[PDB]
Formats: sequence, structure tokens, C-alpha cells
Amino acid sequence: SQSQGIQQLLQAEKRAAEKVSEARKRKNRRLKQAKEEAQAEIEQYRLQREKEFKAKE
Amino acid sequence: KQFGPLVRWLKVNFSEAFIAWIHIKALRVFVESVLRYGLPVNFQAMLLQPNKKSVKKLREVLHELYKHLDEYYPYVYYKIDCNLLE
Amino acid sequence: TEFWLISAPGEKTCQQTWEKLHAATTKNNNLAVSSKFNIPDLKVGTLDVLVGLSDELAKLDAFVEGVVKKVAQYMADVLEDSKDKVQENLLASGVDLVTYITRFQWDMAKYPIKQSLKNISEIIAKGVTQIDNDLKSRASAYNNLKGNLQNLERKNAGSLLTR
Amino acid sequence: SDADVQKQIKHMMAFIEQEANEKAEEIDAKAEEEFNIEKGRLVQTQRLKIMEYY
Amino acid sequence: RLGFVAGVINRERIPTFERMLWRVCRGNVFLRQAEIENPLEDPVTGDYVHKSVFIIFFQGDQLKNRVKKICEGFRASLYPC
Amino acid sequence: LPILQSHSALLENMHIEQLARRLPARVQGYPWRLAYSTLEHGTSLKTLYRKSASLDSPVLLVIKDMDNQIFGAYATHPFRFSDHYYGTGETFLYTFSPNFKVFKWSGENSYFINGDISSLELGGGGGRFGLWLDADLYHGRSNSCSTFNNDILSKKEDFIVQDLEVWTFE
Repeated sequence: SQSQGIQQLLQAEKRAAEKVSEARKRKNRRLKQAKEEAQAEIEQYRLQREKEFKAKE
Repeated sequence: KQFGPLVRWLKVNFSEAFIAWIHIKALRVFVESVLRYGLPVNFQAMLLQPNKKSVKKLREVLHELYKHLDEYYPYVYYKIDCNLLE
Repeated sequence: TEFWLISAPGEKTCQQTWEKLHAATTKNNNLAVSSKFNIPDLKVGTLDVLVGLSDELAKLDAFVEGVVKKVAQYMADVLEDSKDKVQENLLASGVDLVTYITRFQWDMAKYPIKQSLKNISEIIAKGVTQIDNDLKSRASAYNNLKGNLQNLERKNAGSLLTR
Repeated sequence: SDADVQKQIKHMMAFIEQEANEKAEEIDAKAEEEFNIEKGRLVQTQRLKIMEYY
Repeated sequence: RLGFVAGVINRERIPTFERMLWRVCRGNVFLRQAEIENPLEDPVTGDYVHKSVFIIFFQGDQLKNRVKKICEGFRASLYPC
Repeated sequence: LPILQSHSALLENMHIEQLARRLPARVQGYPWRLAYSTLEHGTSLKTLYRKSASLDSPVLLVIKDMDNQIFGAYATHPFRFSDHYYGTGETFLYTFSPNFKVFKWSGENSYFINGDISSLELGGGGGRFGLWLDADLYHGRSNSCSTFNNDILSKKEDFIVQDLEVWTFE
């Protein structure tokens, strides 16, 4: 009897820890990717401004 | 000039308030059904109009169909009264 | 006239217990006129919210019953004559109480089933709160004209000593 | 009644699974939102600075 | 998050106590109980009472308040754990 | 079709009718009340939110760029600060070019509006925003986003605001 209820309650806490912890790790990774891909687009916008300046010069 | 608008407004307000009343009943039924049975849901929402001659025998048939599940009832139980107009 | 709303599980699927029930409740005798009822699937979650909803929806049930019953009383108060027609004016969805109860449908346009139970509950509470605000307005509109006409009629009533 | 205790255990296990999923879905919604916020935000923030230098 | 409470009650109260915990939580509560190795002496009368320990499990502070309100209703003694 | 506005606006009378021909029946034929204008109120996003966040109605957002092109959004909910994205399906972006063009919701995401102290933004698509505006109501951005499949709306994606307004149907 009692050992099943203990194991299921411990596994209930395990599910509630894991699903949230995986979502938190995804949130952090998506935020890092947002910054990295933004910088790549910023380099292209910078290169346009520099080419445009060289043309005006 | 108040009476005509009042009767039309009260027709609309009664329809919306009564519809909303049954929506709260449906939500109470839903929330209790979830809390009674858990998330792998397979419950049927059901409507009955009890006959005044047979309402006692109705409770006995309802109990016979559902006594294994567990005023109070082993199934989810709620009511609607049409006497709103007195 | 009274109706009961019930919910219970199937044996494996929802049909199996209900299919046995409605037969016993209609074939032994007419114990009740018996059918399915139209409750949708809704966005469910934590017990902490589902239990909160169980008591909040109960306070709301008492409130919305109070609102709809006050609308019916206001119809009975405006109909100072032709009181037998009150049920033909207290329609819901353009039909009688017993009809819309028996033929109920969830309003998916006013209450989009994809939303949380909390959102749906608040949308109902806001709507019926504005019906209560409209009833405070319409009581003030009706009761002043009623009282003023009763006083005017009283000033015209009685003998030469009072009219 | 041990069978009713097992039903109560199974009921709790169904609710905690959906609670774990519900919390994870909120954090996943925040992940997609903050990506669309932060990527657009950083691009515009620096794109305006280089436009002013240009 | 999940939550839990632990405490002690007179053992003969357990059937009404656990039924009210299920009822107030609209069906669902997990709990267990165990009888004490001796009855416990009343601090004023010296009567010996056959108490039993319990522990109760739930989600969030709203259910903490429901399980606590039923424990108060049966005059049970809760403790931190 | 045509309506009373409580004050002067960035929109011409033909722009009011072209909106009235395409706005929801929930707001068609209502008079429009000014919440915010850069022509009469302090030119900052905090002043816009101070004027519009107290509302509880459908609303119109109207902007003119330094290139004199007219554009903006209609929303079912007031434009305001929020912790998260908000608004509902009748919400759309628009421009006059010089004729009216409308960009209804794609159904792809909830990104109708987001409002921050640092910027106001409408739609979303990674680096894209359907509209974006700075805290000073000076710099903007606008480009096709998956929320609306919109055009550039302003005359240029790199642009300066000339004037901005918020209106309510009441």
C-alpha cells in the first residue's frame, strides 16, 4: 500500500520540476538565439550604411 | 414612452441573464466533473426533466446506474428552476 | 417545471453509461424526459484554479440567478396589467424557458472555448454586472414615472375637499 | 479501501501532469514572445544608432 | 506548486475527517494516517487519548486553506514539516 | 458612413469614410472622441499611454510620417502599456497610399499589440514588426510581419514620425 503512494507523490514532484525546467532551458536558449540572429542582421544593416557612405564619398 | 422600451430592454436582458445563468451552471458542472473524475475525461453531460409523480423512482434509477462512483450524490448534480417569473 | 443537469463517466466511453440510463428513465415509465446536454471542452489546468473556480462560480451562480430573477420581477412590475403575457415576453434566445433549457447551445461567439476558464468566467461576470447597471438605470427610469403618475392621480382623486 | 486510495493517487497523478504541462506551456509562450521582442528590439536599437552615425 | 500539511487527530474522527477533505476539495485529496504507539495524556485532565498522525497532499495555497479549515473543523493539531 | 469627430485629425474626410466602409459594425456610425494627439498633447509615448490606458473600448491609432504618408491601426482594445501581447481578431493595420489599404489578421499569432515604456509595437516576426515606435515618438520601424502580412505602411522602413493620435468610438 504505502510505498506506491510515496513513489507516486515523489514522481508528481518530479513531473512538476522537469516540465518547467525544460521550458526554462528553452526560454534561455531562444533568448540567446534572438540576440545572436539580431546581431547578424545588424552587421548587414551596418554594411549597407558603410557601402552607402563609400558611394557618397 | 418608458413602458415600450422597458419591455424590449427586459426581454433582451432576461435572455442574456438566463443564457449566462445556464453558462455558469455548465461551468459548475464542468469544473466539478473534472475535480470528481480527473483529467482523462470521458463524462457525459446529461439533462433530465423529472416528472413530479416519479422523481423518487428517478433518484433510485440514477443511483443504480452510478452508485459505484463513490444534499450529496456520487455523480455530479445541479438544477434549473423555470419559476423565475413567479 | 424543474430540470436537472448531471455528469458522470462512461464504462470506457461516455456513451455506455448514458445509453443505459436514458432507457431506464424513459422505458420503465416516464421517470424523466432524458437527453444529452451541450457542455463544450474547455482549457483546464491546476487544481488551485479549478477549486477557486468551484467557489467563485457558486458566488457567481447566486449573483446571475439574482440578476435574471430581478429582470423577471421588473417585467412583472412594468406589466401592471396583462400579467399573464409575462412568460411570452421573458423569452431566452427567442424561445420559452423549457425550450432553451431542453435545446441549450454554448455561445462560442460570446465565449470562445479556446480561452481559460478564468477568462470565460470574468466575461460572464462583466456582462451580468452591466445588466445589473442597466437594471439600476431602468428602475430609476420606471419608478419615478410610476410614483409621479400615482401622485398626479391621487391629486385628481376623491371629493371636492381633496381633488 | 485500497482501490479507492489508488483512484485518489491516479487522480492526483493526472492533475500534476497537466499542471506541469500548463506551467511549461506558459514558459514556452514566454520563450516565443521574448524571442520576437528581443530580436526585433536589438535590431532596431542598433539599426537606429548606425543610421544616426550614417 | 504542490503543497502538503502534517498533524495529529483522535483516531475515531478519521472517517468524517477524510470524507470532508475529499468533499471540500470536490473529490480529490491524497492522505495517509497511522496510530500512535500509546494513547497521549491530556495536559490538564490526565485522560489518555488514542490519537493518530496524518499527512495531506495538494496543489497551491487555496487547497492549503481548505484542508486547514477542515482540520480546524475537527479540532485537529497541525504542525510544520 | 461619415461621422462626427470631436476635434481636428490627421485623417481627411475621405479617409474617415474609407475607414467607415471597412471598420466593424460594432463601431460604424459612432462619433469619434480624441484620446491623444501630438498636435495638442506632449510628444512622448508616456503621454500617449497616460491619455489612452484609462479607456475600455475599441479604438483607432493614426500616424503621419515625415514623408507625409498616413497609416496606423484599428484595435478592439485600447493601445497601452502591457506585460505581454494583447488585442483580438478584428484588429488590423492600414495605410492611405493615397487610397485606403487594410491588413487583417493572419490567424498565425497573438501579436496584435505590445506596449512598453521604451517602445510601442504592433505585430511580430523575429526581427520584423508591423509597426514600431520609440519612447519619444521620433524614430519608427515598419515592415511585413506574419501577424498581418502587412506592407511597409510608412513611406520607408527607416523613418521619422511627424504626428501621432489615438481615437475612441463613443
